[PDB]
Amino acid sequence: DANKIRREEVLVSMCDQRARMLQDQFSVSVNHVHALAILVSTFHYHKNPSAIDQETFAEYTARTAFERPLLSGVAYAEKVVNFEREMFERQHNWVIKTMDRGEPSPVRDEYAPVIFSQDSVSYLESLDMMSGEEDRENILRARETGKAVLTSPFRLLETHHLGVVLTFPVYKSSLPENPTVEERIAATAGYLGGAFDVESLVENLLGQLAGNQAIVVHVYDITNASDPLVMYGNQDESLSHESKLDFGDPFRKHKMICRYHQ
Amino acid sequence: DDANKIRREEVLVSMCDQRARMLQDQFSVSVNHVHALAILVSTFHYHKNPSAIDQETFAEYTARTAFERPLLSGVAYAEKVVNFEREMFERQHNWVIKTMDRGEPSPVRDEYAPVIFSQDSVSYLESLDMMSGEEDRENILRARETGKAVLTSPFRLLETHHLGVVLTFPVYKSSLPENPTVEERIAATAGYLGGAFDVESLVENLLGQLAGNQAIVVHVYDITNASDPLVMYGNQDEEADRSLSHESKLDFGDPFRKHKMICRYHQ
Ligand SMILES: c1coc(CNc2ncnc3nc[nH]c23)c1
Ligand SMILES: c1coc(CNc2ncnc3nc[nH]c23)c1
Repeated sequence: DANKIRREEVLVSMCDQRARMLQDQFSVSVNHVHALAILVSTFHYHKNPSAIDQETFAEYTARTAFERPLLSGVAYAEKVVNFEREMFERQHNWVIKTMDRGEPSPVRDEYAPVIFSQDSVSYLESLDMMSGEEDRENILRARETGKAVLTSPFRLLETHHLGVVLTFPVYKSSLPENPTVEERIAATAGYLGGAFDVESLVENLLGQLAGNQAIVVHVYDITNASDPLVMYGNQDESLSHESKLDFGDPFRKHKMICRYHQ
Repeated sequence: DDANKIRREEVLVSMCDQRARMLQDQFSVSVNHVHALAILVSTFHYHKNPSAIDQETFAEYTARTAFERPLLSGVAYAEKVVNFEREMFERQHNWVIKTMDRGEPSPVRDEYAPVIFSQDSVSYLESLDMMSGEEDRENILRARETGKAVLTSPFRLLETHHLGVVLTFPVYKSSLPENPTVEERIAATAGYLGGAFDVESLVENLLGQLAGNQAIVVHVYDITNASDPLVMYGNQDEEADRSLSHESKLDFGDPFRKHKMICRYHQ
């Protein structure tokens, strides 16, 4: 009887600690990605001529990789509307490519080609981030809301690891104060994004912890309560505990669930 | 009764430990973002040809990112200038290196650390030799010799006279060897990225928003020297409960310094 009580208390403690650790690391990453969005705005748009380039972005992001613990890499995609495509591709000496096959993009109203990338995600360069549905939806919500947004869990490029993408908007100085959504769209310069590689880096975070073999941990995206999506853990459908997670995007909801094996 | 007294201590422990965690975490976040600024100056001012950082750019970026550094009133970048170079440096900048105590032209020194970039919140630092204050000077030396973020003892900051501490990071030239000796670090020093932890104002602001703040008295001490504890935050001597206290752990990240928090009831 006393033993059941102690067992419950240990589960709550273990689960709550893991949830705090994960929320905190996510939070630190989001904050540092916000700083990068501000850096691109200040150095690429506010300065004339631009005082940021791929070499500099690669260096800075490499040297600050420690500031973004759950992220496999960061990249900056620029907003390009179709009338500007020819000039853009001539300036960059490359063609805007599709994410799925790396083929030259068919005509679209607009694109979000990656122009700067951390070398860890170098394969993103020139890819149109609107040619992937999760990234596209993220890009639109980022620019319309003015804030960091997260995707549902999905399998990331190259590694195929299950993760979530974080996108921040970057705006031109023409953005009015207290802007409408329409004003936000018009003033959009691009999108600073990062991949939370949950499958690998959350596993590295949690798997090293004492007691890991005694409990089963899942993280769910419960944005749609009738359709919970696994973000971390196995696909399995008594004694559990739900620990709170808040990853900072009001559009999404998450939770951690822990159980004992036996 | 004896039940209520046990619970009274339990609440003090919880309140004090939570406040200590908050202080430690917020300082850690600030230190990490100062580290990123040091890397920014290295990458964008030194490595990039030409430099992308002038005073206007530094002021803008630091203002827009001030939320990243919650326990800091301002940040600035001081460049290492040896005396051989002083006249050249002053001619290029069209200003003279000044002392921090009176803003007067600096006397001849072997070297200087004049502020060349500043967040507007600490704009009065521009052109001041940060080696002309003892706390800042010792911090600069330990920063460059160790390669890590360092903290001063508590002292009254320039202009505000608020009781605080200074955080200083070294910035090195690309000539810094792998696995450098201290002598190599000194030779490769470019300058120093510093930030003012205005403990008196900003820790009061942090604590005063918390529920139960009126019930508790919070002090923070620098206990680097056991026999000479130094007040970092708090009063005396205040109307405080002498019968019960709690000590909460604090670690601000510099192994050269030690700190602790003590809470008591107002009662
Ligand atoms: C700009 C907008 O969104 C991004 C990051 N998206 C992203 N990064 C890394 N791997 C990915 N795989 C799919 N989408 C990915 C950069
Ligand atoms: C470079 C080296 O150290 C600094 C920060 N020092 C500092 N900042 C703001 N107020 C001060 N008052 C004394 N020292 C101060 C900048």
